[PDB]
Amino acid sequence: ATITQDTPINQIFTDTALAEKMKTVLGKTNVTDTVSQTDLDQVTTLQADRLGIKSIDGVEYLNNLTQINFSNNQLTDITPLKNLTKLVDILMNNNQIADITPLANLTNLTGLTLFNNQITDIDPLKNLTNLNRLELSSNTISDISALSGLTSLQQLSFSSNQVTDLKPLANLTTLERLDISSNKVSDISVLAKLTNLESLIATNNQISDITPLGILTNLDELSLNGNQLKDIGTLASLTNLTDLDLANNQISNLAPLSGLTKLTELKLGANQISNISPLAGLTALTNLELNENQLEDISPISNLKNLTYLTLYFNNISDISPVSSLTKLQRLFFYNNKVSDVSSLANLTNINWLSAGHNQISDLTPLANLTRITQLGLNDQAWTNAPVNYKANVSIPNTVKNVTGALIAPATISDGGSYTEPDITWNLPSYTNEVSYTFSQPVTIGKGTTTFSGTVTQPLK
Amino acid sequence: GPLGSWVIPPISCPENEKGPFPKNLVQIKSNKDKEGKVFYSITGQGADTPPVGVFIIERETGWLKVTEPLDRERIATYTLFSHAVSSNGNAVEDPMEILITVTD
Ligand SMILES: [Ca+2]
Ligand SMILES: [Cl-]
Repeated sequence: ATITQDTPINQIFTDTALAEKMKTVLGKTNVTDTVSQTDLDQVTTLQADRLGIKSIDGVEYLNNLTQINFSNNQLTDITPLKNLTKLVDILMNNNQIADITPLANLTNLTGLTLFNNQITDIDPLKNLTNLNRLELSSNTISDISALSGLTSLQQLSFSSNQVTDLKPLANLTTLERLDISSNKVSDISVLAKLTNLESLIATNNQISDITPLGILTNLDELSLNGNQLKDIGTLASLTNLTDLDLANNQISNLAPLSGLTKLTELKLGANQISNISPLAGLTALTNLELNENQLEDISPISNLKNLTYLTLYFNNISDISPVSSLTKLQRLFFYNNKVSDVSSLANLTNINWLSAGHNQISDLTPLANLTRITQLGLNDQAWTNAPVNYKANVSIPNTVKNVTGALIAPATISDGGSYTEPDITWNLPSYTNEVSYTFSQPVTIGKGTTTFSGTVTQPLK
Repeated sequence: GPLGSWVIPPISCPENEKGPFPKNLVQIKSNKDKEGKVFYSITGQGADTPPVGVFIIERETGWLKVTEPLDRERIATYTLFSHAVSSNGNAVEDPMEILITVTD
């Protein structure tokens, strides 16, 4: 397809956005200045992303195009691409593209980027055997049969579609980087064929069995976040792993992890773990996430001298002191535990994020010199004192101490009681099983600001 | 405070990464997800303003993804903000400023 005679740009390129670009691309002052076929022949690459383009009518005349970026447009029809057989690379993500038949014969393509469209039928991909990179996330694909001869593929995504059946991957032994996340995938048996896999991302699926991964010894990154994993015995064979994400599963036994000493990120939050002794030789960790488990003794963690990021929120932790070993911590999370003495945190010079809400913390003085904090949390503490004897005029000391070392005055005090530093004093006519008080005090340490708040219960005998 | 229930790892992405895209950087998390569903979004340059959509976030799961390779001698850094809402449209958190460093 070719123009004969000099022709206004705005009559080849009917799109306002695109004639504007092609005006510049071809080097012309006005969208009405004419161009000939030879002018058009010299355009071999085009970067027309993010220009609000609604049509690519006219791109057919750029017969020598090898590489195009029309990502982030409003394209639907892509029919002007049909005969551009010299195309090797297409980036066309984030359009409203439904029909990809116009791609069917673009046989020389090695890179094809189609994520965020509304594609269902990928049968037009079948003959594109030179493809080594293909991206199809965030479309509405149920059937991948059309990938079966794409035996040059190295990089492949179709995250967030509705593909259950991975059988059509069986012969793509060249694959190295695969993402199958958010599909309805239960059975990954076919992945056992993919011996060259270095990266596998399979988050938010319904995978309970990982024995297919066993011979996949070249994997260095695996993400199985949000599955139904429990037995991970298989992972002990993947000694090349450096990045392992297993959060949101049902995992309790971590011994298969012990020898995976090249790991620098491990995620294991929202599992069923009480024992982290298998973790102690993983000294190369920088990120460890252990939130939402069943932890109490976190002493194995003191070994992990390199960590800069640690999550521990929603466990059953009393003794925070192993973390004080971890001199290079920049972000620490332990909301919703049972920590009281925070004084071992004193030796965390590098801490920026300290997230310590809903624990049993009465005294902030040991955090005074943590002046690189830019994000802080300390609200909704609680504790119950050991009981004391009921007297009509019973009194207890306020123990709540701010970062300055001054006591924080109670916000409220049950049973009509009242305060004179340091003491809270009730005037109680008949036996009552318990009295209480609250506090609530805005505080900033360095540049991190929180409300330090709590409820203290006092049982009476 | 601004922390609220935010839980977010530091973000730095190598330039010239290989596909496939999008590629997960970190999962952004509000611990208010314990009271009910939280819905996640991002704003900033690289997000909703030019260059638009270099970064995206999955709105159920909080997965923050880069959608293309980066080049360090073009933009070496990016500043975004995260956002957490309930089904009701209500902020459950104060938007958090996020630094994304492009690395070697
Ligand atoms: Ca969680
Ligand atoms: Cl998690």
